[PDB]
Amino acid sequence: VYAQEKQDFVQHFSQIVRVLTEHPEIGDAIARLKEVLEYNAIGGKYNRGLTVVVAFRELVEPRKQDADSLQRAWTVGWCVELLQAFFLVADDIMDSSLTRRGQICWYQKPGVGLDAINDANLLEACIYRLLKLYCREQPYYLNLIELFLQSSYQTEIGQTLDLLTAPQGNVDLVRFTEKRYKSIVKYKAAFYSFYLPIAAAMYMAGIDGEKEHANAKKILLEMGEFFQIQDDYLDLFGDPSVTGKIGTDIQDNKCSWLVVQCLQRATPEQYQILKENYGQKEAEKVARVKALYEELDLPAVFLQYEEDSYSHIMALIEQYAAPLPPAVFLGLARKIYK
Amino acid sequence: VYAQEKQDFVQHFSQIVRVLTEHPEIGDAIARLKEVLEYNAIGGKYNRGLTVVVAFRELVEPRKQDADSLQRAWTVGWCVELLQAFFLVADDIMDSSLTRRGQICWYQKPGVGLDAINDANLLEACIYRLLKLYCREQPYYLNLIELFLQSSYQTEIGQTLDLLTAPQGNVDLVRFTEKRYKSIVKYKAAFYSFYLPIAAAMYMAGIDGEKEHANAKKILLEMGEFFQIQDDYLDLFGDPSVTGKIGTDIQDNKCSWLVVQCLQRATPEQYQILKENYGQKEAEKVARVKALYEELDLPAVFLQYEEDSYSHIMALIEQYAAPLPPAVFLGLARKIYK
Ligand SMILES: O=P(O)(O)C(O)(Cn1ccnc1)P(=O)(O)O
Ligand SMILES: O=P(O)(O)C(O)(Cn1ccnc1)P(=O)(O)O
Ligand SMILES: [Mg+2]
Ligand SMILES: [Mg+2]
Ligand SMILES: [Mg+2]
Ligand SMILES: [Mg+2]
Ligand SMILES: [Mg+2]
Ligand SMILES: [Mg+2]
Repeated sequence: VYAQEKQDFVQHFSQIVRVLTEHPEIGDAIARLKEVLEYNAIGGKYNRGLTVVVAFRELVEPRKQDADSLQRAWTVGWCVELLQAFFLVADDIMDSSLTRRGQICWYQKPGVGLDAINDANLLEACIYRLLKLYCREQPYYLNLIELFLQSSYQTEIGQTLDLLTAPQGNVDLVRFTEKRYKSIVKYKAAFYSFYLPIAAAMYMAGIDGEKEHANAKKILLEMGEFFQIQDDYLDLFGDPSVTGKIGTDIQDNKCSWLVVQCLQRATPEQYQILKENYGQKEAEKVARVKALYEELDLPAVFLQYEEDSYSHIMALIEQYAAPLPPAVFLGLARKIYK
Repeated sequence: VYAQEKQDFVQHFSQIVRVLTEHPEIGDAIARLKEVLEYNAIGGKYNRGLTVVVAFRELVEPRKQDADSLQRAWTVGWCVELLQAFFLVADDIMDSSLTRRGQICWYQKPGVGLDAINDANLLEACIYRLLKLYCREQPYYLNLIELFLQSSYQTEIGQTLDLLTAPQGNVDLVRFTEKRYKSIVKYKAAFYSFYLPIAAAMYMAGIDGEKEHANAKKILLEMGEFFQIQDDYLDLFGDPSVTGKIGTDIQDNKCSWLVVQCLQRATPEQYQILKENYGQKEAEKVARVKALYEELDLPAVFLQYEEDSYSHIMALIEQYAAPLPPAVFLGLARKIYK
């Protein structure tokens, strides 16, 4: 029955596009912006954006949840979707990806190519444009600007670490450690994916306390780590008709949770098979790596990890949710661990 | 004797790098950030960054120009250099450029490639990192954040217009009009190049009035337009040992001031020579376009335009400089029209 809360959020995208596309000299650039927005911020699950709206309603007194306050909540929710769209458009280029959300990657579109770099930058610019148009006169205005900027910097540090640990055509198996893996996922996914939308609803509700944001981070950073580990598992073992994207981690020589777990269980012979076949474009070599992972029962190791993680996150909710409603984190835990 | 004001600004870059590179888990990403900063924000003329410092000293009472206020002025000056570095790293990729500031473009460096997209994003992130570390407790903090964000959005709209008017392998001569040209340069260069550093010094001096910023824009936007027209002229007729970069406008099918002026003077036969030779990679075809421009006396047309522009900008300074010191704009006019 949660498809209704989604439907309302999706319906507000038309308003977001209209407001951002409203100078006859910039008309052609405005039309390109509309195309970028429609192609990239639509076709997703909108869970990150929806988390702003859902948490806003659960943290703000209903008497203060007026039409304009709710409008501001939907807008900031769409700002989170725009931040994600900015990072994914650029990430698809850098990871040489083919598809995203059941369609070809925006940069792979004939006539787009590397112009997608500027398109990604425009998506980022739209966030601060919406924050100014809707939240400029709000006491949480600077809190939100700083939150989106800090989330961007943390994601970009994470992306730097992801790209450095994955050099094209260079055997970096020794660098694929558990400590290295935890550092990457913390920065590249955990902050913008779960802390950002909840923290935004918190600042909008007047919850600006350092300790409250610290406690919320304790739960959400661990949820973010799980989500990235699940993303790494699905890169190879997920159904592309469900994920909407084709995996590239093995070909891209990425420090995937799968390769880290492989190296913790591989014999010296299995290690050599991995060394000779990892980080290469040949379909035959990728297939050999997948066979190795299946031989080492990594899908069963992931299933066990998912159960241990769920139990750990629920224990963190019991420890750190107060004084916030547990439903804020429980709703998020249900969607991610389904 | 103005080389001394430059030397001091350059000496402060070591502090900027140290502060931005100071978590052992992010160590490798921090080392990559230092490399990106050193490669891209050094080797330039630093005129945009220096304009912050010079205008700060000319707008703030010397009694308020303490060591910490001056430190904040140098930092915001380096923030302007970082914004420019962010845009140029991404612009070199999208324009398929070879060199910048006498060295190969960062993305052309072996082992960098499209990872430069994230490097460019990190340079942008460093701006807001420095603004928070040095200007967070200042009354102009939000004014500066909004100024850098708005300057980014205007530049990105300009870049969109530049890339749309220049499609790869598509004859777009009819689109190369004077109105189209003025629209592109206004957004892609004029705002971040001259309005941004002066407006920053103004906000730092407590000059936040809408009319004062409007009047300053009247002069600086026209200075920005001239600088972009000069950039277009130098793309083909400039000495690469002086400019530090190799021209790509003809090959890239750009709506250059040169091609716009060509079309205003070309006969139907000269138009066909331009049509058959513009926007193509062949050295022979680029050479034919350059011969056409030289035949149509475009270098003499530019020299005349430079004189008319200088006189127009000085007339704008007389009309709109007050109540600011004219030296603020005169110093900038001397550096650009030299
Ligand atoms: O595996 P990635 O980290 O590249 C990914 O999760 C994207 N991403 C990029 C930064 N954080 C997440 P996706 O698999 O969607 O391509
Ligand atoms: O000619 P462009 O507009 O690409 C240039 O001026 C860069 N640029 C990009 C946006 N504004 C200016 P450069 O000749 O340095 O490559
Ligand atoms: Mg990816
Ligand atoms: Mg990636
Ligand atoms: Mg992935
Ligand atoms: Mg260029
Ligand atoms: Mg360009
Ligand atoms: Mg140029």
